[PDB]
Amino acid sequence: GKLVIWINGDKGYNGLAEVGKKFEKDTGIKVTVEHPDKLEEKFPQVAATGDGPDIIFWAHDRFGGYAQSGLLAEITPDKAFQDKLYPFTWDAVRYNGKLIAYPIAVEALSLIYNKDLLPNPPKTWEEIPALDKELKAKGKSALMFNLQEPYFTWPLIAADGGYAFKYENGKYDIKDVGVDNAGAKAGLTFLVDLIKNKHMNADTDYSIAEAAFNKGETAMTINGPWAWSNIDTSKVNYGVTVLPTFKGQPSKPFVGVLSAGINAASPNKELAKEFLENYLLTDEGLEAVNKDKPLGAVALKSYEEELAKDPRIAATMENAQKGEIMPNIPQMSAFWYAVRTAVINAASGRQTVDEALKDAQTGSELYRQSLEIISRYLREQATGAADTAPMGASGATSRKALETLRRVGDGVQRNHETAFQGMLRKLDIKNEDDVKSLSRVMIHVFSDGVTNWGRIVTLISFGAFVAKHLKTINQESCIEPLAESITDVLVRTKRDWLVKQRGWDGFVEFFH
Ligand SMILES: OC[C@H]1O[C@H](O[C@H]2[C@H](O)[C@@H](O)[C@@H](O)O[C@@H]2CO)[C@H](O)[C@@H](O)[C@@H]1O
Repeated sequence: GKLVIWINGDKGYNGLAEVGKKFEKDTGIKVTVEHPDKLEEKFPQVAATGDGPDIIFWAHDRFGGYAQSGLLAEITPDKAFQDKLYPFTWDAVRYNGKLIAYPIAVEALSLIYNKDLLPNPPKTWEEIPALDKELKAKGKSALMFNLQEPYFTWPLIAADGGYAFKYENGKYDIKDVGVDNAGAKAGLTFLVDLIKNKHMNADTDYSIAEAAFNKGETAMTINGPWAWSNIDTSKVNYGVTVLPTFKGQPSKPFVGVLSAGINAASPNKELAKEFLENYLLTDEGLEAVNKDKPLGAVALKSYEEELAKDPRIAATMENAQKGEIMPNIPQMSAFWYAVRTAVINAASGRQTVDEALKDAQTGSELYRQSLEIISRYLREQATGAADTAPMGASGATSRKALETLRRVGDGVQRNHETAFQGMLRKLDIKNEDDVKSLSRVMIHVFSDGVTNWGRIVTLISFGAFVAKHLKTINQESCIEPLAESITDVLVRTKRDWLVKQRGWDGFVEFFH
């Protein structure tokens, strides 16, 4: 047995390695803390084939997409163990009724300022530009933060009223997507104004900013608790405080809760359980990681009660209280691409903020209408009857793509019925992981091949043959998770092709 733990390079990995070394001394078992590049991207590729780490570490927002793929194993955390962590932290790691990952710590962006340069932090975002005038006079910069990640810019975009998905009575509504509304256009406009008014360069990354503030070159930065240790080490006189206001209202950061999930493919499930509950999630386990790089408002009540007495944590918690817990819906991986692209094209000057935000909002519309078209076809091909409920935006286009899918998709199923049958029988998809396995196989078979409407219809028709065969054994709960993945490989990995082919209109045009 062994334990391979993947965790982001910005988190305390040497501290976690000390926790695994402490576990190593009591079990023999080697714990290996690797911190790979583009972790949120690499984990899904490897763990789909069943080649990942035993324990994965990321903010909860990506775990809901991992669970739909079946890249995660369900955790069995005893009734007594759950009472040791905060109820809201367990809620962040709950997907479709099931706890999929372990809550570690609540993370939220706070404003970090140098007390020597600024005796006080500015109450508003609108007073940061004129501060730069008086700070440049002394050879300095007023504010520098990561402009590459939309996580760092979201609190300004969300302050006046921008949002990912609205929380309609215990659920997210993918029809109500506010990345285009006036509050987002106003927030992002102020950021673009700072680059137009030379107050900020539209190329500052995590390292540029961490160097600048910690060297004493910039007056304030934006960051999470993980960055505290490097400021502490730089000996800079700093204060962590509430984020400034935009247009009178607070900056609402997206609030992530660092989670610890176990690969479903992994053969060290019970080993990861003892490691996570009995070793890591204890005051001494979290104090070891926290000593390397601060976690934030930790899930563990025992250690959080102590940690609460730190005004840096109180600022973090007040900022978390003024922001929102990020959704864990599968669309989130795709949502972030759309939004990173928008923040990067607005700052880079490649686009107007109305355009950059539109192509981003449009990206969610392609995801919604696509999940609607695909799932409708697939569900009606198992029941044998149409759904009569409305579809919203681009309704007549989605209506025609369905009557186009029924004609062309049933032609593919008919003309290739002999072949589809052999493929479905040569797989023995009996249980849910076997079905989710297929989801990934067709996802990568289509992708590692040419992108055209022919192959799209083929991939969807096979999905409808599968939806018919799922129904046969009553475990037809995988139809929508299958329909949402075919949407993902399409609007996520082939976004540009679909947009170049005039969306679903080009498909209805294609076959006539
Ligand atoms: O910026 C988009 C990005 O935001 C979040 O990632 C944060 C993460 O939560 C922090 O712990 C830290 O690692 O910084 C990241 C931003 O660089 C989402 O979790 C992530 O999925 C998303 O792509």
